[PDB]
Amino acid sequence: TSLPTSNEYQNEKLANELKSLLDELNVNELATGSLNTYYKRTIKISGQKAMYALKSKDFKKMSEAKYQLQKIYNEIDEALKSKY
Amino acid sequence: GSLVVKSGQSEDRQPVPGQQMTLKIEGDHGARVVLVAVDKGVFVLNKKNKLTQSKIWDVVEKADIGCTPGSGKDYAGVFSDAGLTFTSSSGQQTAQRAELQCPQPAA
Repeated sequence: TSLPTSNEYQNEKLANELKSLLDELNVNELATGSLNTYYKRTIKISGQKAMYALKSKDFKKMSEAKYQLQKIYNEIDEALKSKY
Repeated sequence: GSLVVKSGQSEDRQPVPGQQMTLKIEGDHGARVVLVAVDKGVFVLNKKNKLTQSKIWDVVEKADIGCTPGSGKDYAGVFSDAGLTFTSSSGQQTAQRAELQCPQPAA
């Protein structure tokens, strides 16, 4: 068959990246349960942004939500290591 | 000594409420530091009685026993104005002083 065209493959790569973080979203939202209220407030706000971005397929919102969800994930990772 | 408080981060201006940030404190080795962080709105309501290092040196100068920027009427007045007592075996000695305070200028 013919190979995929210019942007179809690129848009799929971005979506796969967002789907990956969404799979562990319920885990991270749960992980903040024992953390401070800053995280619980931050992640549920960042969570919907990614959820809406995926079903809307908006490149602008999918890109930002990816890095927005990635940052709060890193904040949780450092929080759990320093909490022990 | 020298105590300095600054930000640990070098970017991400104006942090977000609840965000974690690093407070950096540079100071002499072995010293104990006490902290307090207050909203500036409280000082807009009342900024009086704020303690500072300058007001500390102000209280020290107000407790000084010297009363003259030097010199004097004689050698005895030099020491007595500076805040010293002198006494020798020969007999020369400083003027007698029985008051803690400094004599008040005429103004």
